[PDB]
Amino acid sequence: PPRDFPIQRGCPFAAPAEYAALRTDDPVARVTLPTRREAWVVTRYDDVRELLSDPRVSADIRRPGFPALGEGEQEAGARFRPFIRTDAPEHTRYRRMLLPAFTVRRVRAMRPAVQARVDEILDGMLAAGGPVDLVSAYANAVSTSVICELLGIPRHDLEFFRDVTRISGSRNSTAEQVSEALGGLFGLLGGLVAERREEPRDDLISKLVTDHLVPGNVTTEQLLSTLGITINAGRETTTSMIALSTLLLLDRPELPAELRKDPDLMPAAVDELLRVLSVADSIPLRVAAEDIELSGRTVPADDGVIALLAGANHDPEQFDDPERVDFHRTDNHHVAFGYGVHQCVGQHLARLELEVALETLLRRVPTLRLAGERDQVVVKHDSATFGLEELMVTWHH
Ligand code: HEM
Repeated sequence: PPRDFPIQRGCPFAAPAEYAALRTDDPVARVTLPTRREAWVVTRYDDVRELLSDPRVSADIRRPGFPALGEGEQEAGARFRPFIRTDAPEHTRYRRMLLPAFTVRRVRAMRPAVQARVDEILDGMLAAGGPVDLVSAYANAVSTSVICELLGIPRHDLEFFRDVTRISGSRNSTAEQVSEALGGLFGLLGGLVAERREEPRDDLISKLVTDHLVPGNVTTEQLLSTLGITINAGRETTTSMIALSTLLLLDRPELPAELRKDPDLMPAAVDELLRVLSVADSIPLRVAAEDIELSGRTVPADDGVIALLAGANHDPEQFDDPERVDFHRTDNHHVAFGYGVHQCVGQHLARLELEVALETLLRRVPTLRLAGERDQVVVKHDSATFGLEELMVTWHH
């Protein structure tokens, strides 16, 4: 019988053991999604790049072969799906709209603003003390806070409002109250959107409002939709990397020891931590417009395929000793942010966010240790991007 795709990984810090077999044996294996439908899954680095790189592959959720892992997920085509699940002139229309907002030069500038926000998060968290959940306390704190800097949301006036709404917005509580929260988040944005319309600053909203909304390229509804979309793409995952990356540093003290000895590696370490952890893994799902050949096998057309970044980012044909977190890796051409047209737009921020968030903690909370018992750590079992759900830490007062 075709194997059920989603595999619970035993080791948090690495790809599921099944993958190695998949690379060597089944490069293009057939699996059964939780919806009991079938799809193909690619585990090889070189194949993942050709597969995502190929223009014979589409990200349309409308295709009935789409590999949705959710029951009504595929029924997004009948409805209006987000732009990240489209291809053609549609996909490029929004993605290419917000690229100038995310360039390296733009991100290099927020380096001081991003630092200050992170330090503030540390002060309060440091002042209060007590064992606290890093995932809630820090990882998310930075994530949410950094998006405000990019988005243009006022910090003090808001942030608190905003921090909570996102949390409520996604979760398993108050089925009726979600409407209330999304209304808050959306109401907040609308005001900013409208406000920037008059006398706008250097934010994504400003860039979008005065570059596309004002000349009529996007309807106000449209601008709002994407703004919300990028928040989802950049929140759950970024916080997941900080919390998960942080456990690895705690589990192996040999590693942060290196960072302290050489603080220059930090940017390099952020990249290695991305490939070794490979939090996204199953995120990019695509369908074959016409048959595509990879390795020995070929996937028929109109069939759903999933590119496993975790399988790719651990492939030894690319990474010598891929299971060793070597901060000195000679060749880190990882795909943690995907490959191709749909490659992450926030990679630069995620990196600056990750570097600033991780460094500042090692420096500011050196004493930091894990308050909860190890082996008691809880890894999300219901997520798109693998991550921890609770982490408890303390430090010397
Ligand atoms: C934890 C660090 C991150 C990782 C590992 C990551 C990973 C990815 C991956 C694998 C994709 C492609 C999914 C697909 O095939 O459709 C993607 C897309 C995207 N990411 Fe991220 N991401 C991260 C952080 C962020 C941040 C901080 C932002 C900004 C809020 C962001 C914004 C986006 C957007 C807008 C897309 C859609 C690109 C498109 O298809 O046009 N990401 N990301």
